[PDB]
Amino acid sequence: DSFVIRGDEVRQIAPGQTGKIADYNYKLPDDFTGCVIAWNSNNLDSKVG
Amino acid sequence: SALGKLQDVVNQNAQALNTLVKQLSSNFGAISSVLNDILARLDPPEAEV
Repeated sequence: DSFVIRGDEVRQIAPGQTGKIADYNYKLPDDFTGCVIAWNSNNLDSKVG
Repeated sequence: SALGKLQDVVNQNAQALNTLVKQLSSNFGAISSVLNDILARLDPPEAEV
């Protein structure tokens, strides 16, 4: 599952988290198995304007 | 005290039932002993615990 989020929202891509994108964008189950991968993409996914 | 043996059996059974009912009032280290209070106060990830 690939998406782009904020820097502070990377804690919410986890089982059992309370948050905004956890509730209305992407929800993980309590018994979720797997790995969450996050890396900074300021050089590619950002523009000066 | 002529009929103590039967009264003893009745008292023991009633006391065991009273203890079993009374044990529901104990929280056993949880925040509350009432299931409805936990389900209405906490989210399912910590309410599960």
